[PDB]
Amino acid sequence: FKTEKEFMQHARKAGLVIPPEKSDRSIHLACTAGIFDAYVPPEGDARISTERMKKTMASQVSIRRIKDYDANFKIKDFPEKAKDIFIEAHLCLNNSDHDRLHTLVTEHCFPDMTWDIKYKTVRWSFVESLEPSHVVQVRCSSMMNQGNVYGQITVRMHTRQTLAIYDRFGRLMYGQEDVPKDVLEYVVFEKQLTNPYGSWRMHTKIVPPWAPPKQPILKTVMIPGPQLKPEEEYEE
Amino acid sequence: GADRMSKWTSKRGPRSFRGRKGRGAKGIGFLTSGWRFVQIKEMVPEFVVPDLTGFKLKPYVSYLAPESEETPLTAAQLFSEAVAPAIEKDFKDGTFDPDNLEKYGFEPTQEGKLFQLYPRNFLR
Amino acid sequence: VKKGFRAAFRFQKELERQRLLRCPPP
Amino acid sequence: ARNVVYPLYRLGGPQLRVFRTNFFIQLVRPGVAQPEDTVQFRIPMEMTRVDLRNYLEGIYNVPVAAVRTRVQHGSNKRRDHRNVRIKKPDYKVAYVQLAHGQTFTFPDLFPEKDESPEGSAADDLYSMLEEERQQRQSSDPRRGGVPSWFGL
Amino acid sequence: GLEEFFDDPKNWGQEKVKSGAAWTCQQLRNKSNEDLHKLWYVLLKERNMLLTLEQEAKRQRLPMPSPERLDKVVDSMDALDKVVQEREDALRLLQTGQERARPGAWRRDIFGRIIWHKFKQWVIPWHLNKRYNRKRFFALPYVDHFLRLEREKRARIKARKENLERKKAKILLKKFPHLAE
Amino acid sequence: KVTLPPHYRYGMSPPGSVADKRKNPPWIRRRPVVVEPISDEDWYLFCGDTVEILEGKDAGKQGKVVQVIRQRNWVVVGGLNTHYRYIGKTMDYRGTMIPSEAPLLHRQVKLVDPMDRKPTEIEWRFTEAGERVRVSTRSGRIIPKPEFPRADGIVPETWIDGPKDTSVEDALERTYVPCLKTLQEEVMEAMGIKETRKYKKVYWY
Amino acid sequence: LRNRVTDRYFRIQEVLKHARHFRGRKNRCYRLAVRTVIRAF
Amino acid sequence: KARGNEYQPSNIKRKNKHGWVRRLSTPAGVQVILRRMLKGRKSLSH
Amino acid sequence: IGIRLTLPPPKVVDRWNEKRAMFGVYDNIGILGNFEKHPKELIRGPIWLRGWKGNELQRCIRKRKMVGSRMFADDLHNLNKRIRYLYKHFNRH
RNA sequence: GCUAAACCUAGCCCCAAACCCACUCCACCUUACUACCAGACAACCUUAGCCAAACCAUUUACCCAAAUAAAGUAUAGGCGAUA
RNA sequence: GCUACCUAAGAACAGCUAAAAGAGCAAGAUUUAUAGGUAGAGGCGACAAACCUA
RNA sequence: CUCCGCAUAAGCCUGCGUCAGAUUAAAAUGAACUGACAAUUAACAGCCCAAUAUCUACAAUCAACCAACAAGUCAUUAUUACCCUCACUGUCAACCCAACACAGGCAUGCUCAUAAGGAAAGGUUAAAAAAAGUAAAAGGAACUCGGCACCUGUUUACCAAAAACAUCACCUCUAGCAUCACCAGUAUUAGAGGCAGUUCAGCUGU
Ligand SMILES: [K+]
Ligand SMILES: [Mg+2]
Ligand SMILES: [Mg+2]
Ligand SMILES: [Mg+2]
Ligand SMILES: [Mg+2]
Ligand SMILES: [Mg+2]
Ligand SMILES: [Mg+2]
Ligand SMILES: [Mg+2]
Ligand SMILES: [Mg+2]
Ligand SMILES: [Mg+2]
Repeated sequence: FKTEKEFMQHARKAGLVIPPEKSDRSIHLACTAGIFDAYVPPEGDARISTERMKKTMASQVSIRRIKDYDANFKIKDFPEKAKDIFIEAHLCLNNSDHDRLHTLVTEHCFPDMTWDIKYKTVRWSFVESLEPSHVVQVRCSSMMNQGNVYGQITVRMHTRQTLAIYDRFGRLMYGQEDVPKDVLEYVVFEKQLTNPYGSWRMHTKIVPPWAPPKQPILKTVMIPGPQLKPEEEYEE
Repeated sequence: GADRMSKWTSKRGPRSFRGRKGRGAKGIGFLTSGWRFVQIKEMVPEFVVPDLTGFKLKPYVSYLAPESEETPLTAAQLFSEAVAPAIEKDFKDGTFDPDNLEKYGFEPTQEGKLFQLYPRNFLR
Repeated sequence: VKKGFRAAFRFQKELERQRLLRCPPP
Repeated sequence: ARNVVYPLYRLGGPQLRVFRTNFFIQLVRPGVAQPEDTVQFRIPMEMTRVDLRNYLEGIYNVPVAAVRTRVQHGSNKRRDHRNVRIKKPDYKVAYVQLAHGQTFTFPDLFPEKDESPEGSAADDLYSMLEEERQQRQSSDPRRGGVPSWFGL
Repeated sequence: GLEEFFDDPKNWGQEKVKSGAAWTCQQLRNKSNEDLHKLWYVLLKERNMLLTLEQEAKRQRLPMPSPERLDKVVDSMDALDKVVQEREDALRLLQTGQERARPGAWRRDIFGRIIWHKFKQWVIPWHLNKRYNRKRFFALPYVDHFLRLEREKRARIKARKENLERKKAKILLKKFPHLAE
Repeated sequence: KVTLPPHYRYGMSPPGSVADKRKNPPWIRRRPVVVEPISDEDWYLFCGDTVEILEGKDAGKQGKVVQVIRQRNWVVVGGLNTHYRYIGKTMDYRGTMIPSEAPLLHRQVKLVDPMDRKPTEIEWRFTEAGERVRVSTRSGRIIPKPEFPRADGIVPETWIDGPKDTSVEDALERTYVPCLKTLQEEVMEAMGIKETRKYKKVYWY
Repeated sequence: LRNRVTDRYFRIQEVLKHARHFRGRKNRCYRLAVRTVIRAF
Repeated sequence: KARGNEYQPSNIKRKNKHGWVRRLSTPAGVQVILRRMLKGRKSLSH
Repeated sequence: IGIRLTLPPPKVVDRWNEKRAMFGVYDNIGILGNFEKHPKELIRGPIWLRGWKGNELQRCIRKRKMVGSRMFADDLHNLNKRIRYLYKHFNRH
């Protein structure tokens, strides 16, 4: 049993009365689980290259909160700053520079970026930027536990990248080493506005349903059918 | 082969041993002829429980309470608060004389008292 | 644990020889 | 009271009284089926059935018809890491039968419904854990192990 | 009634039960003897209820709700005994000047050790007591050598402990040289 | 009460917790940790005080002390001197990555002056009234001891008495009239218990 | 002062290096090796 | 025909033969207790 | 087996600590101090081994003579036994 | 590649200096750790054999108040061993 | 607490010839539970110089 | 299959009840191992009794008849004193002392063949040798160290013989006496010694 309920159900069935623990100390979180207000990427945005006023107003309300904690903040500079953070973070993957990567990405992003490539070799390069990145959305969380206020900024990036992933044995499993390809990404950046040392770090990516299917993998795959016990009969 | 370390109790030994040894309960009587047990009412402890109706004190105290310094009671402090005032008044009036210590509550002996301080003859 | 340094140092040099033979440097 | 000398009684002496009894008892759920008028207690070793009847009637105003006791042996089988026996303490069990046709049933002191009403007292850590687990997706078989982070 | 052994039916199932602070000795010292006598049974019924809940929690294999309540109640009853004992102790000193409530005497035992012998109550005088006289409150010369061996055993243990403390101090200075003083 | 074995290794988890039991089982016998002895009077670090880290991954940063483990001369500074670990991980689930602080020794941490946020040294001194306060070695200023939530978890301002909590008026009220009588004698008089039988003398030996 | 040999390993290897090409336990067990090595020398 | 079954446990015999009161009954028995006390025996007697 | 796989903590001896720096001072207290004190008076140690040397038998005899009355019972018993053992050993019995 | 290997502390030893110990409550000489009945029992008296004499038969050692020296001297002793 | 002997107070023993009660076939110089006593220069022994917890 | 079984005593002390286990038996259900929880409730049994004096010749055996000898577990009164009551403890188990193939040991009541309690075979094959059992032509111990069929008591051995010891009787020896053995005895006593079936016929794997 993995779930906690099953563990505590097994614990009550074992008479292992585990008392809870109260302490002044608590786990200190530098980021959040997910996006504060998901930004649905308008369908057809890639094709191109009163509601708008209401949505823009929310960004204007949020940007004020960010300015309060840090007065010397310009939303105009962020797209260039975000582009640099995005490129540096991915470059860390090429050489497994995890300690540097931790400064550039949050603890929510870090597992997603590095877990799958632990025993793989990643070669990634930022060839070009097709159109300038612009801040599509700006949100800010309400007061949370420990007086932690977070600010999330979503940046739309349309760029030309190159990715080649090799397996544990040096054999190419995905992508092409040098062929540049066009990628449209919406990248949310988060910062702990309360923390006196918080900085803007990559948080998560937004994947719209209309997004085109990604590059096919080289190797063939077998999806196994139902493994049935002798009594059970297969049903189409 | 016998277990030396284990606690010796009335569960162990033959019938004679098991009957004689008890678990520390105080006797409330005696045995007469025919192993008849006579229970003495006075030996049985009488529980003195007060009337709790209209009683304001509760098991806990509110946390909004002024903390105070701990001053354990002493014989001197009890004398200054219970016996000193009466002697002080009599001394000013000249009525006080050593021979009459009992007037202020002094007990020359504990004999003849229901509750004797020493040797203590009463239960908690 | 036996007190002394010379034997431990000599054995360290011994282990380094094997570390070289096991993986001969380029 | 326990761990206190009892004043010796002589024929014709005063009644023995205990003003602040240090006897503490536990009402317990019977391990087996009992009659409706029977209540089971765990009491100290020194407490006699006569004490328990006076204790319940005097302090709790519970009319007691009959009281029976027994001494439960506590297992001495367990051995610690030093192979030294660990003694589960012996305790005394009392069975009290209520007078005047009164009956007792041990209450449910841990109601499953009331224990888990799903009251809202959001924990910052707990929400983050559950939330991220929902975001967690099984690896797509068709991707065949390829990292899903890269937009390319 | 029997329901006094259980908590307020509302509390049953609640994860926690908020409770106040335990009585302090100074707070109880202000109260009268009659109030302390009534408070004892107020605390006693609370203690029995908590002891009952604690056992049922084990029977149900669940954690006891707000276990610190039992610690507080035991603290208050312990404080109440101390406050009442101090009043009796002080009163005994004034009226009799006796340090202890129970008479006793310093005695030597059959093993040569010096022990404080607490007296028991008897209906007959000690010289007529068959069982009491069998006890030997003296030691014979053969005990003298064992007393010396016991004393030397004590000295060896004391010497080792003092030597160890000095050694630990030298280890401390070795790791933290600034502590030379 | 807990009967901690000698040379018990104090760690981040409190003694008696689930983690402590698995880490320090009764049979475990590890080399003792040599801790510099600091008297309770000489201890100048408390939970809630702003402190500057002098060594480690992020030296020169300032944060509040969230926990003090005296047995190890340890101060835990929230969000600083951290590494990363997974919490809630299972075989099926990778788990959630969080930042976890590592303990810092008292020497590795320095107090910061209130007027100017800079590392400073303090010496315990007495105020004119008589209170004991910490004064900085350079440009002496009183460093008010931080205000931290009580370990019991009770906030006096939000406290509301319960059905079993005695009121302030009732607890403070003084009913004790000192007199030369025991609780037994007073209670019998109050309850009108009549005992006319004399207590027969017994022998004590 | 308590003295214990700390370099016995090297003393044994002096014998064993001459017994590597021997057959069986003579090539590794010192007490067997030494006797065969002495005969070889 | 039986072997190694010399021990026929009897609590009355065990207490009477090796009991505390028996040891104290004579000076030699008292010294037995003293030796075990010196050695630190957990059980001085049966 | 039997040989440590790592180097022991490096040995750092302070040759100029106060004890070493002043070693030997006053060993000529008599020759240079009008013989008011003899160098053997500087010797610290057991009362029975100050300015005196001997083999184990002689040491045991000397210790029993000087502090035998103050010794612990078991220690004195061992010392008496040792002397008897050494007396036979050193006299070729 | 397994089995394993490796470790530095826990403490301990010898001295010095100082003459140590111990009544929370309760229980404990009866079958110890057992609340509560006419007691009566009372301690004192060469250590021995034996290391050695190559056996053994008298014979040798374990204490009595200052390191050293007088001195292994006076002296004792199958005048042998040895003391 | 084995064993030898002893002390106290117990217990057991079908049928068959059956006068006689007796290791007749299958009620005794029998067997046996409990507690106690005798101790190594010794004890105990229907005496094997045996046994006295190997 | 039953060899027992149930109960008590003694011993033992939670040692196959529930839940859980990643531990365990050949056995990843069982579990006697581990963790938690529960449990045996007095009427049975144990635990007894005021003093002082005084009383107590007549066995048991169906106790009657007929008998005995080794001569026997079973009893009061007087006067004084005494108005009180149901406490305390044992109560579980597949269990003890052993031996480590039950090798064995183990008091009493009841059941006398069970209404209670149990399972000799992990699977296969069906060599030798080995163990036990059964059957066996003709013969019937042949060939083999040796088959089978002055009283009493213990002993090694066992069908047993033999010797030893004990012992009835017998004999000598010492002792004229009481308040711890001999003995609450008294020379008709006490103690210590000595005691001098074959053959044949018949049957058997010998
Ligand atoms: K058992
Ligand atoms: Mg009962
Ligand atoms: Mg009865
Ligand atoms: Mg039963
Ligand atoms: Mg059946
Ligand atoms: Mg079978
Ligand atoms: Mg088979
Ligand atoms: Mg034939
Ligand atoms: Mg023939
Ligand atoms: Mg024939």
